[PDB]
Amino acid sequence: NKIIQQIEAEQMNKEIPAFAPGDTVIVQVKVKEGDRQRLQAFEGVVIAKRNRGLNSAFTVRKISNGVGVERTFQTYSPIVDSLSVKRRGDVRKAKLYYLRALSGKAARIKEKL
Amino acid sequence: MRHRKSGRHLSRTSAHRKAMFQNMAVSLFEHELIKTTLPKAKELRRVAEPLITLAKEDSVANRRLAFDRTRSKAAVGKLFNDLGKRYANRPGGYLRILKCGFRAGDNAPMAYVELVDRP
Amino acid sequence: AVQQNKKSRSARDMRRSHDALESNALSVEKSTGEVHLRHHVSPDGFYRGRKVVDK
Amino acid sequence: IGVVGRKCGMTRIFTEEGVSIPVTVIEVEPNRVTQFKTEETDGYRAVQVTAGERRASRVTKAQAGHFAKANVAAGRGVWEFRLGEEQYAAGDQITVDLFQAGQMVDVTGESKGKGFAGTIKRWNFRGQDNTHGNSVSHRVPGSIGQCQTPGRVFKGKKMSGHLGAERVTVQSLEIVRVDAERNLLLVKGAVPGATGGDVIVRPAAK
Amino acid sequence: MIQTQSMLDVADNSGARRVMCIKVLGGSHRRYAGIGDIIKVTVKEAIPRGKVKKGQVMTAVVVRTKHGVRRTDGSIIRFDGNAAVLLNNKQEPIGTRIFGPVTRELRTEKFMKIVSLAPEVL
RNA sequence: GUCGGCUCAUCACAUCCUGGGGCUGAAGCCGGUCCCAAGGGUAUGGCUGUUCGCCAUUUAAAGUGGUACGCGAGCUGGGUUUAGAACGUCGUGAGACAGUUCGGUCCCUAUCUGCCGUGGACGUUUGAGAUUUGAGAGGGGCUGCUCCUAGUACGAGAGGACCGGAGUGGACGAACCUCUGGUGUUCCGGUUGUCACGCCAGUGGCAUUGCCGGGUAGCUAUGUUCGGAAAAGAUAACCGCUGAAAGCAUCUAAGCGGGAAACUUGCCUCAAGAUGAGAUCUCACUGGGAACUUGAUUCCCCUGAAGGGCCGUCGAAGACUACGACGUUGAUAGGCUGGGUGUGUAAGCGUUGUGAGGCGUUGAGCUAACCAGUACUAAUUGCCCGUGAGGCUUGACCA
RNA sequence: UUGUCGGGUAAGUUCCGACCUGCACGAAUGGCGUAACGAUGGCGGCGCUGUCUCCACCCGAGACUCAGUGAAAUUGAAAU
RNA sequence: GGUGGUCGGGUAGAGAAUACCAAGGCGCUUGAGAGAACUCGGGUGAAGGAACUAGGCAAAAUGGCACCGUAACUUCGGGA
RNA sequence: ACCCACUCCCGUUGAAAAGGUAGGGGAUGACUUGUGGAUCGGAGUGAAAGGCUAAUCAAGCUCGGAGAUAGCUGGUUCUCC
RNA sequence: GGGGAGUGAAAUAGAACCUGAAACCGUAUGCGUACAAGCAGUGGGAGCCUACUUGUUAGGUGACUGCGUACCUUUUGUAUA
Ligand SMILES: [Mg+2]
Ligand SMILES: [Mg+2]
Ligand SMILES: [Mg+2]
Ligand SMILES: [Mg+2]
Ligand SMILES: [Mg+2]
Ligand SMILES: [Mg+2]
Ligand SMILES: [Mg+2]
Ligand SMILES: [Mg+2]
Ligand SMILES: [Mg+2]
Ligand SMILES: [Mg+2]
Ligand SMILES: [Mg+2]
Ligand SMILES: [Mg+2]
Ligand SMILES: [Mg+2]
Ligand SMILES: [Mg+2]
Ligand SMILES: [Mg+2]
Ligand SMILES: [Mg+2]
Ligand SMILES: [Mg+2]
Ligand SMILES: [Mg+2]
Ligand SMILES: [Mg+2]
Ligand SMILES: [Mg+2]
Ligand SMILES: [Mg+2]
Ligand SMILES: [Mg+2]
Ligand SMILES: [Mg+2]
Ligand SMILES: [Mg+2]
Ligand SMILES: [Mg+2]
Ligand SMILES: [Mg+2]
Ligand SMILES: [Mg+2]
Ligand SMILES: [Mg+2]
Ligand SMILES: [Mg+2]
Ligand SMILES: [Mg+2]
Ligand SMILES: [Mg+2]
Ligand SMILES: [Mg+2]
Ligand SMILES: [Mg+2]
Ligand SMILES: [Mg+2]
Ligand SMILES: [Mg+2]
Ligand SMILES: [Mg+2]
Ligand SMILES: [Mg+2]
Ligand SMILES: [Mg+2]
Ligand SMILES: [Mg+2]
Ligand SMILES: [Mg+2]
Ligand SMILES: [Mg+2]
Ligand SMILES: [Mg+2]
Ligand SMILES: [Mg+2]
Ligand SMILES: [Mg+2]
Ligand SMILES: [Mg+2]
Ligand SMILES: [Mg+2]
Ligand SMILES: [Mg+2]
Ligand SMILES: [Mg+2]
Ligand SMILES: [Mg+2]
Ligand SMILES: [Mg+2]
Ligand SMILES: [Mg+2]
Ligand SMILES: [Mg+2]
Ligand SMILES: [Mg+2]
Ligand SMILES: [Mg+2]
Ligand SMILES: [Mg+2]
Repeated sequence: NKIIQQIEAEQMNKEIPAFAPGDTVIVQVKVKEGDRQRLQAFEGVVIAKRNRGLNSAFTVRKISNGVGVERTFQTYSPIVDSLSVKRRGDVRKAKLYYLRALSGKAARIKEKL
Repeated sequence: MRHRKSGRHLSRTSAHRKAMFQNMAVSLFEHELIKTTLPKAKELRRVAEPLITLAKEDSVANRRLAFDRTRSKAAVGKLFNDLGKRYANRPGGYLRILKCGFRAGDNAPMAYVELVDRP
Repeated sequence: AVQQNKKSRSARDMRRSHDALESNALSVEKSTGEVHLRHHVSPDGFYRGRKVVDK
Repeated sequence: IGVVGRKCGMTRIFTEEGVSIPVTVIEVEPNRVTQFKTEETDGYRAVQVTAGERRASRVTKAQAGHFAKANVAAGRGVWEFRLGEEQYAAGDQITVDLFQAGQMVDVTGESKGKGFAGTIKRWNFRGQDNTHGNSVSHRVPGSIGQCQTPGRVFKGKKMSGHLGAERVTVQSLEIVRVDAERNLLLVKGAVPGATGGDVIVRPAAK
Repeated sequence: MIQTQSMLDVADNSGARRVMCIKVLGGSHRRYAGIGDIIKVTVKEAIPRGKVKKGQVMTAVVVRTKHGVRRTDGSIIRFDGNAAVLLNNKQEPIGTRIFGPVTRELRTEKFMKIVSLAPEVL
């Protein structure tokens, strides 16, 4: 797994800002709409983070048009063009799966400051 | 399967297994040489050797961590007053498993567990 | 489920052709000349020269 | 002609498009030709290779003489490859350069051993009722034959037994990357066996 | 990952509120329908003056699932529930509006009308 | 031991789909019928104990049979034949109905054959460590839709191809765990009741792991990858070429072809107990004495090789085995050190408050199975088996 | 006879409502209703779920191996 | 397995339920390993949610107190 | 608590000649229960199942008539002509 | 529990004691037996072993080979599954 680690470390050249679960992030997603490349922003709360080096992932939950959406992003995938934190959450947990049962004012994360 | 799994069931619940190996490690620290079955002696390494490693740094938090894992005041005192200082320069391997014969009652493979420096 | 025919004494003893006991690996201490199990502490209490249990 | 590598584990490759290719990394240490088998001597054409290392104490005198004839170091094993009109001399180094990225390969390995397996796992037998009165027969095979005719069980009946730990060949795997500087072979997908297991990579039969 | 007896919300304004899959189409012994697969549904709930009635057997296309859809990078998009859009015999939407987001897997020659009306495409 | 169901099947072909064809009241698309073909495939529900059937909705298709109407020492027990009770009916009655109805104990630790796995023994002619050929066997063999060809051929129009090519699916199967998840009573944390550790604090026991929230490795599908092929040969029906018997005709008599998912291969796995016990490379052993019932004999001493095993540390190998690795000339396991991962800011102290709590130290503390180093602990050059040049006959080289 | 019509379902030999052609209901072997009650029969729904698609992982107890003790039914003989 | 009566502490609790303990009494007269199939008894479970089945069998679920609120029908009590 | 025994599973050479685990019903009554007593073999007792009357019930057990009877089944032993 | 010693005519008459059968279980020796299909014998028959009578012998085993589906009962009829 020293051979594997070195292969993976080659493709982790992307610089990713530090974000924690509970953070509200904006993910710039590369979209190939036939011929026109563009960036579609996926804003939402990071409810889970999976740090496995190249195999890192994070899950962003948003309420879109009254329907909740959860996207699990592959952190080092080229599709994730950029990442930014709008605001930082103050949560006691690594995973925020309990947010799915909540909505509206009950699903508010305190800001970290 | 049990591919790449660690630990021995020893036909016990995990509560009883945890209680027994904490009893055995406490007994080993008191007497410095005990006789038990070879399977128990081999699994006692993974419980009693991290306790001696912890005892090398004497602090309130390490002593409390020792007491949570032993629940014995005498064992905690022996680990930090005698065994922690005795094995300060020893990089692990504080126990020695020596095979004796078999138990008379059930032909169970026996082992001697002794502390390395002096039993 | 049970036999329809009593098993013959030849057939009984043929199944037992795998029942023979094996001998243990026996070693001799050099400090004492004493016989012990290989890789085991000797009945007197010696292993590879030194006394370990001290009786 | 193929190579003998070790399965070094699974990872992924990200293309510029963003596609993630699951790859199995195979470390192919250079293979040493131990003996070239020709028709006029052995009835058939083949090349015998060795790979890796073996400590001198674990090499028998017969094997040591066999290796010294080829003037190669002892390996962890010895393998053969059936050949066409290829010519090899003992001591040659068949490295990972006989493959090129994009080409189909067949990877052969010993699959992971599961031990004694029931019919549900070994042969995908359906389970019986878990409730509704089923007594003690929830995972059991069921019937294994018919009746007085034919009054026996047919040979090859699917039964419980040992599963895995046998030679498996996965066919038509694409080579994703050939890393000759590190003796690495990246093939798309999964190959039989566990990490550290000997695998044989050959050009695809189909 | 919808099968027979699976209940789906209705993503268009055809008048149906709740539908139940009664057949996964397109294959013998086919088990599941994902986002973009067409199913046979029965209308379990409807609004009074809608285009479809309760107890009506129609074709629908799955547009949202809790099982989600996976992209080529290994990512997965999951939705809070399963939704469907009712189709007529020409495989065209019955309603004229689509509620909630859809995914880019619908961007085919068949369901491009659903994508155009969707408030969001993910 | 019965019907039906479940599980698991196996065979036939009088073929349901797929394949190949002849005739058609075959324009095309679709059909009808017959010949060949058994390789693979060949629904899910509602009702009913149902097999069936009807219905709904699919499918390329939802084949027909045999197998104790296959399968209860494999499961079920709805139906059907016990004992209870009831209705209709019959009988004066006890009762009865091949009418109905509510309820109603399904045993067996596998000896042999068989089958699925997995070993031990011996043999293969001196023994041994490796590699191997392949007689033979088994696995696999399904198929949709879309597009191009081409709105071309065909057709008044409507509609709408063959042949060929590309793509993308369903079902089935194998492997795998990078990914998406599940689990993860061996990791972390929260919390209720209670008991204890002298007490506070902090911890531990018990309560389904007390209840939960997460979660490493492993295992795993619902996740990932791959597969069925192409090709060849010999053929089936069928289509022929040449061609007489029979001046013609004629696929046939001589001769030469084409031709299918069937057969033989090709793909995968097993395979020299293939007693017909095969082949290759390499290694080891180069001493005497005596005797009888003289030679492929026996016995005594010396010798004990190559190698194998026992034993130990173990394993992604495993019921036990076996297999694979290592045994100090050592990273085989454990520990240790560092990292990783998970959890989520420990204890203590300080600070704010009346207090619960907050804040700082602090992404802290702890962290399984993972990765990398490291002889600290445990793997003792101990014993046993295995010998001492490998019979005879014939032939060819050779001396 | 799964009578027919209606309802309920995508689809209902069961169910509910009705018709009357009652094979062969019917008035204290009571007729027809009936609140409450029932470990009573039938049918439908919400919730809930490993009942199922389709099973996976985990925890104990057996099974397996070692040491001690030590049955059973059956059995004409077996080179089965 | 069955066997009449008496006593019956603490914390929580309505309680002689239940949990953890006290006074007391025990660890149930084969052990030791291993951690296959399968059986038994449990824990968790993606998506779906009765499609299972003769039948929701089994499981899952519900569950406490105070307060609000509560339908047809009724024998006026109920139903609740 | 106690009495009971509706469901499933287990168990079926059982721990047990009727049980156990998990659920279930009654639980101030036509209740459960101890001690003592009464009723019995064509007899008793029965909120009635032909239920129960010592693991025995469409007529208990035990001994006697009794070696009942058995047109039925099984078996019937040394040798030769 | 044995091995000697001793007692006794005898101890393998030693107290579970006269004799001490068979089933059944062993140890030793001889021969046969790991390419072979079935009521296990019988007919033929090599070799080996033992003993003297030294090969026209006796005993043991028996490679290989022809033939060959127990017995009782009951039956028209039974290897009868
Ligand atoms: Mg491990
Ligand atoms: Mg045990
Ligand atoms: Mg506990
Ligand atoms: Mg394994
Ligand atoms: Mg099933
Ligand atoms: Mg039952
Ligand atoms: Mg039972
Ligand atoms: Mg069961
Ligand atoms: Mg036969
Ligand atoms: Mg035919
Ligand atoms: Mg067929
Ligand atoms: Mg073929
Ligand atoms: Mg049906
Ligand atoms: Mg229904
Ligand atoms: Mg049958
Ligand atoms: Mg049977
Ligand atoms: Mg049974
Ligand atoms: Mg405290
Ligand atoms: Mg306690
Ligand atoms: Mg703080
Ligand atoms: Mg010699
Ligand atoms: Mg009707
Ligand atoms: Mg009616
Ligand atoms: Mg009447
Ligand atoms: Mg009257
Ligand atoms: Mg009445
Ligand atoms: Mg009642
Ligand atoms: Mg035993
Ligand atoms: Mg009582
Ligand atoms: Mg209590
Ligand atoms: Mg689930
Ligand atoms: Mg769920
Ligand atoms: Mg639901
Ligand atoms: Mg149903
Ligand atoms: Mg069904
Ligand atoms: Mg229930
Ligand atoms: Mg429950
Ligand atoms: Mg559960
Ligand atoms: Mg009640
Ligand atoms: Mg009666
Ligand atoms: Mg009685
Ligand atoms: Mg009488
Ligand atoms: Mg008389
Ligand atoms: Mg008589
Ligand atoms: Mg004398
Ligand atoms: Mg006498
Ligand atoms: Mg005597
Ligand atoms: Mg032979
Ligand atoms: Mg035989
Ligand atoms: Mg003769
Ligand atoms: Mg014969
Ligand atoms: Mg007869
Ligand atoms: Mg006859
Ligand atoms: Mg007979
Ligand atoms: Mg027979």
